[PDB]
Amino acid sequence: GFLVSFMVDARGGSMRGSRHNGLRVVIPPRTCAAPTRITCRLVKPQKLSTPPPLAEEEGLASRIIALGPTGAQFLSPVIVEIPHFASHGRGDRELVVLRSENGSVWKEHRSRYGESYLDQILNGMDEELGSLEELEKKRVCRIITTDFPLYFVIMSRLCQDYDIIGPEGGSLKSKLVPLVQATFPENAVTKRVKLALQAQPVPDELVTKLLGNQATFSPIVTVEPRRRKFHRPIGLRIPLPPSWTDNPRDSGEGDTTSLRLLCSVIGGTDQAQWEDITGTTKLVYANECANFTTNVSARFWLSDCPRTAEAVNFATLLYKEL
Ligand code: NA
Repeated sequence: GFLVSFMVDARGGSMRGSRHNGLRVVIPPRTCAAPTRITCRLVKPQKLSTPPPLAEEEGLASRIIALGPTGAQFLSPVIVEIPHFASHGRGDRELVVLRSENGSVWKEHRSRYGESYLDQILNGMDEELGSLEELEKKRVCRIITTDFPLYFVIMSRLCQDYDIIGPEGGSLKSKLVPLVQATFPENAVTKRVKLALQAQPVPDELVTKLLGNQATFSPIVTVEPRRRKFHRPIGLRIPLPPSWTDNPRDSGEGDTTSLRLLCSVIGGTDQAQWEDITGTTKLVYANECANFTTNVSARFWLSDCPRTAEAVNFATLLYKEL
């Protein structure tokens, strides 16, 4: 049953599984003080008596893996790479590492020192680890752990992050994209409520592949949940498309401007129906960002798009592939 099985000691070592399973276990120097037999196997979900429970839009995105010896404690983190088979990109849904100590309860896996610290974690090892970006394209998740639980598995779910804003007001920023901000004035909401400001970056390489040089784009910014009215106008700040930061084609105000503000109001997980709302609200430019207001939660999307009549068509082609 073992996809990987090898001896390692204080000097560390690694092993890949067959190209059909894509597992990789990397045990850095100094993590394993005594000689130990590192193994990994797949676990059929039928054999679990209590499989991970799943809400409506949650699913397992990888094989369940049992790393051996179970309960192995390491002196500093080790690395496991596992392919995933999620049917989506990084918009409304996220991938998370789950673990089960004995197969009965499933909880999110914690790592105190993650991707930022990879160079330290390798402890001078002569191996390469790909970047997040390369891992994303190859559809591989990297697990950083100081121990082997009975099971690990990757889960797809709706993004769980949120902040609470009340009638006193406040601001939200995004986890991933730093300049994306929303400002809620004093009576925007009547009571204390969960909100997210969800910024999805748009990679140049994908825009270039699908659209060439016909347009660039800002990140997509969604105020969640959608289908809510605000009682005061909420202030949004979105970073400009890269080609506008560099040199704007025009003043970017009123109606014929090639800087288009797109909006989608519909509900649904990774659903959008884009409308060009350029010059129905006023945009103010500063610190490489556009600033405008909305009375409704929605998706917003800026595009520097000279052929202005094609902006919605381009956004649609692009969004389907994000
Ligand atoms: Na995501």
